[PDB]
Amino acid sequence: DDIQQLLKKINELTGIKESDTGLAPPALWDLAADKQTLQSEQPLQVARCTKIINDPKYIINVKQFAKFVVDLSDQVAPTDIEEGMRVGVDRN
Amino acid sequence: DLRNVCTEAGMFAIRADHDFVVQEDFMKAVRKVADSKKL
Amino acid sequence: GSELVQKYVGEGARMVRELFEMARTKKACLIFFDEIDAIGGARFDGGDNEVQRTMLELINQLDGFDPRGNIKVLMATNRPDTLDPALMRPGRL
Amino acid sequence: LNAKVRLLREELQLLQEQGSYVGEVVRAMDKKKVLVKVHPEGKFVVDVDKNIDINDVTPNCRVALRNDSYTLHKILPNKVDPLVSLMMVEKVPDSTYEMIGG
Amino acid sequence: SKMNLSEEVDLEDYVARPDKISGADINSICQESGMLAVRENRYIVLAKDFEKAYKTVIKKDEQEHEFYK
Amino acid sequence: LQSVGQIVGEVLKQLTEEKFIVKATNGPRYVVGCRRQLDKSKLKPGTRVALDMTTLTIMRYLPREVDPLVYNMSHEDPGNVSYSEIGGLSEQIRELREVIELPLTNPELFQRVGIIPPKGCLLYGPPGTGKTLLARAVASQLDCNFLKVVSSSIVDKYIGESARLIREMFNYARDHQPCIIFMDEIDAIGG
Amino acid sequence: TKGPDAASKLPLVTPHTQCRLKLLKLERIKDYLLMEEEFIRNQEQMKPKQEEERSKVDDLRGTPMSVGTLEEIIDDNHAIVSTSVGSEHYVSILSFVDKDLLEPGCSVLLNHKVHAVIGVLMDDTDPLVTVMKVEKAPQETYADIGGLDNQIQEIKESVELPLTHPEYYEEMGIKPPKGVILYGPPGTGKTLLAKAVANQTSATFLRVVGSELIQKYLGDGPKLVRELFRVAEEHAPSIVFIDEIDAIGTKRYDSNSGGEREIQRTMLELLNQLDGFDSRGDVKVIMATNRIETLDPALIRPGRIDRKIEFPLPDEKTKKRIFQIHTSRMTLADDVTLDDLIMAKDDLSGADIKAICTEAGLMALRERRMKVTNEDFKKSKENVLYKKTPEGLYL
Amino acid sequence: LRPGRIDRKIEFPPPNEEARLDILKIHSRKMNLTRGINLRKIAELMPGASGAEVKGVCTEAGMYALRERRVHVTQEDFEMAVAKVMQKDSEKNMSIKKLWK
Amino acid sequence: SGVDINTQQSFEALSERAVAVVVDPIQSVKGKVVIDAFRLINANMMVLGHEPRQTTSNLGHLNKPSIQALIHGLNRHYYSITINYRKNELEQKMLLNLHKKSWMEGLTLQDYSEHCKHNESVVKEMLELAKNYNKAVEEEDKMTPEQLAIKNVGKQDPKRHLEEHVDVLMTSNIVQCLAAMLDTVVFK
Amino acid sequence: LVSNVIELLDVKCAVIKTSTRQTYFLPVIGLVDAEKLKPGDLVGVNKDSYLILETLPTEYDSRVKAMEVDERPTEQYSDIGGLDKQIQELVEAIVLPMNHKEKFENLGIQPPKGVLMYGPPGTGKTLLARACAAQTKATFLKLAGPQLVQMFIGDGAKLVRDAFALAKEKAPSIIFIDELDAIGTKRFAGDREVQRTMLELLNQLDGFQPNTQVKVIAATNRVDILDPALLRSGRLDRKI
Amino acid sequence: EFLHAQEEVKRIQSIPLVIGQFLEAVDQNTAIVGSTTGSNYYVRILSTIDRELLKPNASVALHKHSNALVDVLPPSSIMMLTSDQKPDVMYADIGGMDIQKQEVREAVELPLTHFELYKQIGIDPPRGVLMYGPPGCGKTMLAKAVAHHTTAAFIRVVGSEFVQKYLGEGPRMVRDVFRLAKENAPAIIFIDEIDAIATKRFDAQT
Ligand SMILES: Nc1ncnc2c1ncn2[C@@H]1O[C@H](COP(=O)(O)OP(=O)(O)OP(=O)(O)O)[C@@H](O)[C@H]1O
Ligand SMILES: Nc1ncnc2c1ncn2[C@@H]1O[C@H](COP(=O)(O)OP(=O)(O)OP(=O)(O)O)[C@@H](O)[C@H]1O
Ligand SMILES: Nc1ncnc2c1ncn2[C@@H]1O[C@H](COP(=O)(O)OP(=O)(O)O)[C@@H](O)[C@H]1O
Ligand SMILES: Nc1ncnc2c1ncn2[C@@H]1O[C@H](COP(=O)(O)OP(=O)(O)O)[C@@H](O)[C@H]1O
Ligand SMILES: Nc1ncnc2c1ncn2[C@@H]1O[C@H](COP(=O)(O)OP(=O)(O)O)[C@@H](O)[C@H]1O
Ligand SMILES: [Mg+2]
Ligand SMILES: [Mg+2]
Ligand SMILES: [Mg+2]
Ligand SMILES: [Zn+2]
Repeated sequence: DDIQQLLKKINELTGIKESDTGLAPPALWDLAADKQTLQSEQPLQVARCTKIINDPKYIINVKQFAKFVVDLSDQVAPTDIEEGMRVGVDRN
Repeated sequence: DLRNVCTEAGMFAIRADHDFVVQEDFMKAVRKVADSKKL
Repeated sequence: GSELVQKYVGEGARMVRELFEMARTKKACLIFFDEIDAIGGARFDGGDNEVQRTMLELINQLDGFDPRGNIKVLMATNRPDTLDPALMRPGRL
Repeated sequence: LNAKVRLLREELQLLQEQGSYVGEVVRAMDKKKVLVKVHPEGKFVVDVDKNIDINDVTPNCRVALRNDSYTLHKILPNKVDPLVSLMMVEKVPDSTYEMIGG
Repeated sequence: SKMNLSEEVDLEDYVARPDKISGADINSICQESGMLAVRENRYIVLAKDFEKAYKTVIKKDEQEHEFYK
Repeated sequence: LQSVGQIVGEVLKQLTEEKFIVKATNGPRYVVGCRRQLDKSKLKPGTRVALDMTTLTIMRYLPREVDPLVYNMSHEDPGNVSYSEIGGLSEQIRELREVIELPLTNPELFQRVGIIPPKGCLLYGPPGTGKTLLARAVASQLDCNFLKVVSSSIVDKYIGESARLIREMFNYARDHQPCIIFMDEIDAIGG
Repeated sequence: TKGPDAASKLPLVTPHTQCRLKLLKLERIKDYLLMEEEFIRNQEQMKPKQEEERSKVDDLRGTPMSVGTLEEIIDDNHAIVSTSVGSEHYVSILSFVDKDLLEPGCSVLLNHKVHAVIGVLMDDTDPLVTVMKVEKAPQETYADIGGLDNQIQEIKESVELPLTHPEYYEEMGIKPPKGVILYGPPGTGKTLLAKAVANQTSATFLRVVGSELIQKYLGDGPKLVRELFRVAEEHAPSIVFIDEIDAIGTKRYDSNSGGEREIQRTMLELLNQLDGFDSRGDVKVIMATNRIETLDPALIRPGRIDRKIEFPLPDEKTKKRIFQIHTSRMTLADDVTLDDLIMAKDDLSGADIKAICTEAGLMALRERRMKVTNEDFKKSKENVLYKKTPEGLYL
Repeated sequence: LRPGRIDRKIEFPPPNEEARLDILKIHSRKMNLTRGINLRKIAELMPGASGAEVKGVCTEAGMYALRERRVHVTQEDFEMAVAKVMQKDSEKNMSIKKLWK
Repeated sequence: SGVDINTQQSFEALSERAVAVVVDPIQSVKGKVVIDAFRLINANMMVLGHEPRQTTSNLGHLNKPSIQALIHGLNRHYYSITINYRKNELEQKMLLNLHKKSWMEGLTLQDYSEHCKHNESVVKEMLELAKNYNKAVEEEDKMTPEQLAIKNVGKQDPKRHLEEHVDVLMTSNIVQCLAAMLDTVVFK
Repeated sequence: LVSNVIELLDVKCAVIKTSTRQTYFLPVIGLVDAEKLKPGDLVGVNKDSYLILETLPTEYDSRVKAMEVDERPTEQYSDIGGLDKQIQELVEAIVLPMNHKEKFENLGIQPPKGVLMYGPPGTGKTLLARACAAQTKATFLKLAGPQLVQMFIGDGAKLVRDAFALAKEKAPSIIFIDELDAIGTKRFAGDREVQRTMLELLNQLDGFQPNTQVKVIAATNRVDILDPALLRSGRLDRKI
Repeated sequence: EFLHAQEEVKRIQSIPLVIGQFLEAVDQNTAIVGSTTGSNYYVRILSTIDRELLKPNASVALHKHSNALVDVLPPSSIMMLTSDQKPDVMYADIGGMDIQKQEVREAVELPLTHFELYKQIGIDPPRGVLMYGPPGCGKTMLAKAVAHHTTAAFIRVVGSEFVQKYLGEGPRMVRDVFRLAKENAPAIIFIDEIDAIATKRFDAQT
């Protein structure tokens, strides 16, 4: 009985089996600028411009979320965006 | 059968500009349908 | 075959559609369906339904409107008697 | 009277805090991180509270996660299928051995 | 009891008949008697329509194909 | 512009005079209360209401939205189709009139004689020879709703269609002018 | 690589009888356990760099970390990940992430707020599969099996000898049998042999029942089978024990029901994993059934099941061996001749021989005796066996 | 049914005369039996009965007293209950009975 | 939020003490009014000095910042300012009129029908509760009585469902009788 | 936020179902005119106020636009052998009422609304459909049954609605729903979604003004599977 | 201050509450509730709620924001014959079934009202009645009369209702009916035309 108890105690004391995660070698990243891109770059929901409206307006399908009528930001030009292609949109 | 033969006589009349259906046309329609129903 | 059979409704037919689209983008694609009897079972009347819908999607992709293109399909099964006659038709197989 | 009033006040305060999420544990990943599955949001790698020992966070246990950080803060009773839960006798039948003859 | 009936109808005449008929058959007999009385634009049920309804409901053999018996 | 939308829900139950149970169409169920100057009797179980989006209080009631299944079970046809349209069935229309007119016109004699129910009826014959027009010929007098629920939605093999598929016939007929459930070809019910 | 995850077990104690040598062996095992406990307890306490890097990575990651699926890789530092709700986000890939293992379909780790990829969930095993893995090996060894020498030899040459001595197979030019089925009457030693195999094997052992392979939802059955075989492949030397294969291995037929066709689909996925496109790998499959004639021919065909090991009802010698094994712990009498019970007509199975011993012990307890006798054994036999035969036709 | 799964098969044969008497005394313990109650004769009057039928006999003997609006049961009530509960259904057609000689 | 920080910066441009107030009208649905005053923390001061706020007294540490604000950035980019309500007379006596209970309700006799029904209902439920109290007292099980005194606490029979109902009945009856005597004296 | 007006009711008030699958009542219409609105129109409401800000032009899904025939496959009727009666029926029920119309009204004969080509596989159903697309100037609108089956609730009904609307926009438009068995199964939770798609198809078939300029062709190898409510009298009748 | 605290306790339940399902109580002052928004929550129970109403699965009202359980909502299913759904067949409407009437009543109406006589004799009144005979003799009419004349919940099912497709749904419906009768007891279950599922059990091979 006490051998069983010791086995359980050893297992509970170690009990980690550290799960591997995609962590690069320390020399590979060594970047404090990861915080810079985390704060500066914003995530963008992907959506396909179903219909173009002619300041042009754009109807976007955010997969299952919803349909919105949006406009491009100043970064991209109207020529780049075409009907039916998937584009990234900010969450706000 | 009567409704369909009425429609089928007109359907016969679609060929050529016939805006009216003749007695021969009704006869063709019935001798078509009443025999086609057997199949 | 497991991927073509998806939990959600309409997803297997969608997967078949994207698979055939991807084959069409390439030149002279070769598609292999091993154990086609997993999804190519004969229709009946809910049963599979969704699996039958996926099989119908594959059927109309193989033959029908919108010619398939340079896509030679390959199918293998040890129980061909359970296949849908539409799928076994000599325009698809 | 002071005890009564204080008890009511702490009940109010503990009622104002939000309800914590309920999630099953896929597996414990670290000595301080657990891979849980919150329904229906999905799977999360959550941190453990200081009052919960990681060694009691066994796979497939129902842990409680705080409303904000999804922090594992209670071990909770395990999940039983509702149809299987009614199978356990809670009120024993009144038949006794002396009621069986022959 | 709920039916209008008539003075001339005597239910004991129909009760004493040897025919073996269930309570559903009794209800059907009475309903057919009412229907027969109503068909002739009569608000009273008499012996004749009750008798005809009895005879109609009693006939239950239908075909039986004449050789099973 | 200042106006804001209001969520749409059904009053499932009446908790108290000032407490209601409402289910949002694609939301959760909320316990809510009425606004104030609303006739609480209009809020039966099943009615459509417009909850406020912030306090969730019932603000106004709404007509029901026409349901799917009910397209041939609720449509009314108070038309006048003469018996000349359905030709060659004078005896059958006479018999149909003798069956339907007498109970509909004067049920007082029927309750006087005692026999209440005249239900039943049966029009077996060749298929598609004018069975529907027979009940459409009788539509000369009244018979407004005139539902057609052929071989479906009343039995479904064992019981499957019942209550909500056995009683709504009699509800939507009663809340309107007389009609004919007219179930059809019952030889193919559940098959 | 991710080598085999062999089940842990303590060294076996030989004396069995409660003598002093057994006590000494158990005390030695306890002493080593105490030494290990003391060492791994004084390690962290006696212990008084990378902390800065770990802290920086943890603050950058934040908590909680959502688990999503990587859909596409656009740039070296940008990707489209789909959250568990099905909505895809165009997120940024942080530097402290391996771009090598970042592949489409993998389970990525995302920031809760920004959703940037901050790690990859490596294991991500279905919890319904990780339960199948054997962690505590059963205590039944090959010494617990009476007779079945040919069956033991075949099962060893199939699952144990290839791992222990692959040189014979390499020199011979033959690939060792990668599939075996154990069939026979119930209570003969199929599950016993599988338990002994798991006890002796150094490979990872996965045990299923063939009824947990069936899932309520449509695609979850074949997906579960694929996940199980992927896990078996991850730990290169693996043994998969599918007990009661009759549950899903039943012969394929045209069925007008979604459930039966889905179960046939699950079996088809099983036998596509067994032998189909792509090699199966160093995964050996053991299947058990009481009714092999009801199994689909494609499932038990050579290439999937290479050795159809038969498990007949024990004969006189095997019955004697099973009685010797199952009466070893019992304090037997002197007048007890087991040969009278060993004779039988034709239908004493190994499971029955153990119930006979248990019932004999119970009858001894009834008479307040801890030493079973012959009358106890005959009463136990005529008490425990339940039967079901031709009449006096043949001469 | 193999040993290891069902180790012991315990059979419940229909109660014998003494077993039936025991069941009768068990299910008539709360009943106000008259002085001339001989429960053994009731056991003999129930050959090849089951425990449920023995209890049904007591129940029907009590229901006879209920019908007569009394709280005590007599031997006659038990005897009539024996007949009412243990009433079997036979072939009813001597044609079928006489197929087998 | 970030935009809130930007507009607060725009406001501080005019005056260094431009305070922002955030109000939650749905969270402040009851006697709790959830309001807060925020001003930005100069991120340069975060390293140039330490904390932005001197603690020269104990008047600022009597509050406890809410976890939502710390998650959203309290004490890292904005700092809370304690909320003080400047309420005075002629602004408090006016708000006591929203429920003022004009003199009529102080002399209304209710109605005797539902008063009698309420009295009867409370008396019946009190008879049942007195049966329960009688049981609870005669049981007097002495197997560690201090423990049965704590194993049966459920807001039940002994005292809570007890005289509290006596309190309600006595208060209602006394008030009704006193009002009846008052109106039979004052009115003719 | 794009939304649809599921109904319009007098107090001037509208019930809007947003693209987020939730319906809100609007105490006021918004910035547009209630008269220039009806059930089913696409309107861009506010994200949070949910108030209509402007009306939106008829928007067709990418799948619906891809459904239109642009390559115009070349298959003469000479390539079809053994089906002369069937070709004549199809051309006289789907093409002849199209480019003639007014004279069909002149005889006062109702041209059937839809055609169901049914038979054993390989009999030439889809071949005849492709030939009809070849030798007609109408805007062919091909599709399949499995296409109108999607995960999201109401997506199949929306798909068939946009298909029929695009068919309406082009005056000479033909809809070919190949492999009708996928959605035409007998009435029996993806079953609910498939049923919603089927009833939406029935509603679109019934909503046609009689002898309109849009004809529907459907093909099926299994008719016993097909729901009997599909055939009926106003819907597909010519079971070729 | 105590009065103010009681008022706040009352104000905790102040109308806009989300209905939730009670899954299981972790311990006193705490429970796991399933909000009808679709996600499970670990919440705190107000002490003022009477604990015996927390059934293993009962409809409870949750605070809109804190999600805490603050109230328990009060509870036709398959038939559950309602007061307005009574068959309205009186015993007088039945013509001359005195033996059958008395035998049926002594088992299905007397125990519910006059249980004292059964206790005095101590006989465990009969729980099951089988009415049989030629069709149209008045069995279902007598069951209707019992339904109209009883103070207990009446459940009316047909033996053919139990025979369904989707194996495990027939016995599921049988168990549902009996559990429904258990919940609101006393109750009467009438299984008409049970002869469908009543045949002598033989060695079924399909
Ligand atoms: N040859 C044998 N030698 C020793 N013990 C045996 C032998 N055969 C069976 N037994 C005993 O019988 C018990 C039950 O048998 P086992 O678990 O092997 O069944 P099985 O062959 O898998 O059949 P089933 O799956 O139908 O139960 C084992 O635990 C073991 O103790
Ligand atoms: N009557 C016919 N005359 C000429 N070619 C034919 C005929 N019937 C079929 N074919 C040819 O045989 C093939 C049959 O495919 P088709 O698309 O016509 O099938 P279908 O009748 O629509 O059936 P399914 O939907 O089951 O595939 C085609 O390649 C077509 O050219
Ligand atoms: N004794 C009776 N008194 C009055 N009506 C009866 C009697 N017996 C039968 N009926 C009538 O016969 C019909 C058949 O009764 P019911 O019990 O439903 O059929 P079954 O006996 O086959 O179950 C009932 O509608 C009832 O009105
Ligand atoms: N005698 C008739 N006179 C006029 N129209 C008829 C006649 N018989 C059949 N019809 C036609 O048949 C159709 C009705 O068929 P119906 O008899 O209702 O079929 P079913 O009985 O299968 O429902 C109507 O459209 C009608 O035009
Ligand atoms: N040996 C017995 N002694 C006393 N009462 C018995 C005995 N056997 C049966 N009974 C009575 O008869 C009834 C038998 O029902 P039950 O034992 O549930 O049937 P089964 O054995 O077929 O499951 C019980 O209510 C019990 O009170
Ligand atoms: Mg086994
Ligand atoms: Mg085709
Ligand atoms: Mg009946
Ligand atoms: Zn803000």
